[PDB]
Amino acid sequence: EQKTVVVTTILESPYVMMKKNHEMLEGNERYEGYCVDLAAEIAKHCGFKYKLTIVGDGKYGARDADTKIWNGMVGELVYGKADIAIAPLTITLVREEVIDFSKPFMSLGISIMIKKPQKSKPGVFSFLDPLAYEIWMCIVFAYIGVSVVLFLVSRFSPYSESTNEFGIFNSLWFSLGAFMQQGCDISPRSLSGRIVGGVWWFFTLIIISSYTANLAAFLTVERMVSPIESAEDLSKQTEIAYGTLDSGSTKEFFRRSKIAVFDKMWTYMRSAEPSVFVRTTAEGVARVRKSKGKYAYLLESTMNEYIEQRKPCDTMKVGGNLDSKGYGIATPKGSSLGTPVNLAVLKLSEQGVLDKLKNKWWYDKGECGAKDSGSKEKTSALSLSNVAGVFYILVGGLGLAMLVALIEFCYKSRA
Amino acid sequence: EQKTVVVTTILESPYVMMKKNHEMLEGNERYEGYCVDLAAEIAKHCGFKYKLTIVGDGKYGARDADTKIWNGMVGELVYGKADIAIAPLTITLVREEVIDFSKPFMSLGISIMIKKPQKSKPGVFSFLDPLAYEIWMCIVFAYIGVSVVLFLVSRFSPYSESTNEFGIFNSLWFSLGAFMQQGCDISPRSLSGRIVGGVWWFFTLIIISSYTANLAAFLTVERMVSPIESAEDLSKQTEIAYGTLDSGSTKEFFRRSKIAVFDKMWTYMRSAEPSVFVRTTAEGVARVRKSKGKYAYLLESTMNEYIEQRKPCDTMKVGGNLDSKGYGIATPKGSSLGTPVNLAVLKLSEQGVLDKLKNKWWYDKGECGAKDSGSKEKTSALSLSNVAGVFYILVGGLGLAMLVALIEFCYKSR
Amino acid sequence: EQKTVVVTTILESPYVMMKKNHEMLEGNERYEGYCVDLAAEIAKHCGFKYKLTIVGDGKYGARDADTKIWNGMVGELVYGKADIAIAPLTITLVREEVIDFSKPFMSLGISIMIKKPQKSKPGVFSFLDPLAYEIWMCIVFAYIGVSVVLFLVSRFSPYSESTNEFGIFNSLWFSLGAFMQQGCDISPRSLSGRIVGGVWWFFTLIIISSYTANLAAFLTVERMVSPIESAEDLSKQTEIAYGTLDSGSTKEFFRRSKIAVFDKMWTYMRSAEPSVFVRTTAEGVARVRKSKGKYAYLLESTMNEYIEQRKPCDTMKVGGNLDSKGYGIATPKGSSLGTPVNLAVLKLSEQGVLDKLKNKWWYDKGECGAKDSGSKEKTSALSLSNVAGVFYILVGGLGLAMLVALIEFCYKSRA
Ligand SMILES: N[C@@H](CCC(=O)O)C(=O)O
Ligand SMILES: N[C@@H](CCC(=O)O)C(=O)O
Ligand SMILES: N[C@@H](CCC(=O)O)C(=O)O
Repeated sequence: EQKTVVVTTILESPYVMMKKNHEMLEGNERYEGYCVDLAAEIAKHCGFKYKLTIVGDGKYGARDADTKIWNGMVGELVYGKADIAIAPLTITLVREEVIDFSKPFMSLGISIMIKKPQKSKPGVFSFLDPLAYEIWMCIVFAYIGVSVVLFLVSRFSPYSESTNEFGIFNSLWFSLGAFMQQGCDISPRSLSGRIVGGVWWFFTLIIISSYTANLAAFLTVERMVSPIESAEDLSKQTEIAYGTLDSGSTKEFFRRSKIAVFDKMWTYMRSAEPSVFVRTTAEGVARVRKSKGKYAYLLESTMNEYIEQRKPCDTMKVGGNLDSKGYGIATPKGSSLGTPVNLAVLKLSEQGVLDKLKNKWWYDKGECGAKDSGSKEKTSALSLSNVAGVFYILVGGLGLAMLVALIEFCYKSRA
Repeated sequence: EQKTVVVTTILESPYVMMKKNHEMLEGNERYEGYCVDLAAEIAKHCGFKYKLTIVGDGKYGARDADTKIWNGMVGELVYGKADIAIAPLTITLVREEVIDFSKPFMSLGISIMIKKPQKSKPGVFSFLDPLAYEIWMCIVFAYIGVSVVLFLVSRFSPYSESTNEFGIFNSLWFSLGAFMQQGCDISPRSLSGRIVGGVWWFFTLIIISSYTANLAAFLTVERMVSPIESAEDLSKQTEIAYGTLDSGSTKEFFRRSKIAVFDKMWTYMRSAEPSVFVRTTAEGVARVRKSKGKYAYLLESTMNEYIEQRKPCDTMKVGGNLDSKGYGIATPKGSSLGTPVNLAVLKLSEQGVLDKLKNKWWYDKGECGAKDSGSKEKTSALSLSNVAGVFYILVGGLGLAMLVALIEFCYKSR
Repeated sequence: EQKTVVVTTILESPYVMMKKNHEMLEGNERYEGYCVDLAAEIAKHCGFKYKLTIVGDGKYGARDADTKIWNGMVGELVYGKADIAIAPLTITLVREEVIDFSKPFMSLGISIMIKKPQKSKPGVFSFLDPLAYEIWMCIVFAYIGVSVVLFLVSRFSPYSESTNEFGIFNSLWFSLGAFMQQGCDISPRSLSGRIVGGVWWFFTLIIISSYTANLAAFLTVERMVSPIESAEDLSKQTEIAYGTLDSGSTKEFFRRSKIAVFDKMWTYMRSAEPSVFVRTTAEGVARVRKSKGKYAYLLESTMNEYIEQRKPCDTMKVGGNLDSKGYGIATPKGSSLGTPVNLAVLKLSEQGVLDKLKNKWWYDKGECGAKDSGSKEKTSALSLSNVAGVFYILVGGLGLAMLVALIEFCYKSRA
């Protein structure tokens, strides 16, 4: 009988996660996730029994401080503690020097995580907005003042009281009709009444003109620039602190890179204090979430798009990928598995099972994915939900007017 | 033997700034800055080891009158206490007489620093602003012309007619109602009157449609005014005092100058009290901040533009450069360093390292809103302070209407 | 006795130019310009007598093509043909290695020349512009059609002709008052007259609104972008061909430079065909001017800003300076003249005479003082020259109305 394969892996969602009944299930059954499905498929094609394990120290693998010793997941392969690795492990030159990688099974880049700056919800009565509350209150007091002054001037000695129609109720209707610019049925024929009319016409002209001009702005623009994605412009500021994972390939990439913007970013990240780095990706996400949008974490696009699709969905991804990298299955130098694993990965990609495994785990759970991306269009029509408050005011006014008419009729009959 | 060289240099930002480690570390770690980088680049081209030392008295200096003794920075070179000087130090003829300068590495002029006024609120009568004054005159004259012509055309005594109700006062009211885009109770009802009406309606159509285009942006202009710009007005007044660094090249420039405006400014500086000079630049900048805008300081554009980047950014540059001068490395007469240092300066300027260090020290470290404030998203609502001017003329008109009514009544009653 | 100094120079405006009477004057008097003044000042300080000459082959000069020989200005200094050079000779490392340069007397950078895309003058009747010629004519025919249809319907059997006031002249006034949205005496009281009225009201609502909306666009922002500065277009497209002077420091700078965009520009300029280079600056300027704005020339700011003053003032400078360089007086290695000449240049700069020379030559003869750069503030008020056409139409209409009234009165009297 052949020896069982000692597979080794790392806990990371959705690649590997705990089963609900891990307290009672068998050691293999405790694990479920994307990598467990892939491992079963590869084993079924190659034909070996296998036993799962979790890496003893939870680090993806990096090179120690010139001691030439390797951290946990690469070390477990190199020092012969494990026989194969199946995990989200990136293909890099320094790893290729010591361990043999298959062809990639997924393609990915580097991406920024940020906390979303809320969403504005206009009220029912939004049309009131382009003028402040104090303006509406002062317009009401001005209307009452003009109405009573015009009555005092008109129904006061022409000597002859008949001459002027402007009782109170008519002066109040005249000034209301004047403010709406909806035309008139009488006009004053006296010097003092004409000066009060002409001043009210000027006030109306300026107030209505400025109201309709501002409306345009409020209804022709509604967007916010947000923190710029361009990493050079991110480097140009210190209000936000950004950091990578500890012992991850992203950190080695920033260390090794000599591109001027990336060298500047590494120079900041090496010299900045306190420690911006974290031990786990979930700790990085939580530290962004708690830090009131003041801190950022650097993480790779396949994990980013998973987190973006999970509640509470308060995160945003900005900008494109900075690079392009593959994940591949790794096996220890000079080992028989390397060729059949290569043919298995090719065959699975050629049938298309790998898309089925991604769909099953990433997007099937994408609860917030309903049309959240929106559009950048600038000529959208208005929609009835924006207007309804005016319809509610109109129908309430028709109800009130009909009630007043009925009580006036009943009183006039009884009186 | 490759002995270490001694550099003499002065603390000034961002040329030479104390690093926080300096309590813990040796002097070459203690300091960082643009001059430290440049000194490293020059040493790496020339190939020698170097030690950085601070000039004892902290003065660039000039030869004292009637004693003819040079003070600190020039003295260190002339008296052989240092091998080279690398600091912001200006090329001048009096120094060229005794020490050898490389080709200049940066160019600078003399500039005025002032404490900026806060942006002013727009005026009370802002609503009239979108149209020029000549338009409002021509509008008034057109209104008078139309009103009198429309009176003259009616009431023409045909071969008795009284149907044309357009007396002068009613014609003047009809024209006013037509311009405000308000309805009126009478209309011309004769051919010539209908021509005059139609033409006034077309004129009105254009005027309004070109004043209501942008009325809210003019209510929210947000900024205006500056106290001085000419860089000459300081010569004409004594209300604001202005002062230069002590012992600096700027002071010698003003002393030597025979330009009339500069000679007048020196004569003021030679006689005004209490002393306008300061012992360091930082003392001058602080004095400008404290003096509530009553005092200005004269300093060279690299300082002005650096200080403008740095918080709190309450200080600002106005006007152009008064003259053009270069900074250059200084070396002691007949020393062998002169030619390899000079060729190193040329090579570094041709490669462009000096531009990279300029951007890195001056401009990357900016923090105030001058770095970017151009988004100008839509101004929310429209507060009462912007509109209050229209309420005052309304209530004045109501008060006048009551006064006119009361005089009319009391006259009619007796 | 003294030995006359052989000064050598190059013809280039405004540094050196031909005197009007060069056919009759002495060989020294034939020349006048900024450098002749400077040369007289330096000679008056140093005290040597001098004789002017013009460099034979007329090139500033650069290291020859692997013959290791030097061309005209540097060669005439090195090989002992001349004793001093006074010209806009740029300080550069390769020249400093063989000849000695004084401190710089003027500062310059590299700048781009482009042909200005003309200007548009608004007409007297600009307010007509937000619509098209064909729309105004069709609005006139629609007004006539509605007027006559409304008459045909109203003054046609109510059975009673008195019932309708809408004779032709009243229908024509009613429809005019309707189109201005200015209100009117009377309204039709019949079904057919009300349908024709309501359709004319709808047409008026849509047409007027559009005009006032588009007026805003045509009344708000008017500007032109021009080709992008800083060689962005020149690096990113081949549509514009850009040349530099031959045997000039600019060409050596582009050859030597290793900055990525500058290296790309040199790679284009070396490989591009036909030859973009020129022998003289005036030829480069002329080649830009004739080439309908399709060709560009690279030249340093003192020339660019001088040429902007010159007629026909159709050139524009775009972008900032690319670098920083000085001109210095040059003297041949070990020559005694270098020590006093350097102090003379310092003294002249320290008194400020060089500013006076620049002001006199560039600015005081800069009589193209139109200074069309203007201002960029968007909140600019309207000006009477924009409006006057409406005032001319108003006053002509008042004159016509008053004449028609006089002829109607005279006919009424004679009839
Ligand atoms: N896939 C990454 C995980 C760590 C990171 O995102 O930097 C790796 O192999 O190192
Ligand atoms: N660079 C100047 C500093 C003092 C000043 O700005 O006047 C000098 O050499 O003295
Ligand atoms: N000032 C330039 C002239 C030639 C050019 O503009 O390229 C030089 O000294 O070479």
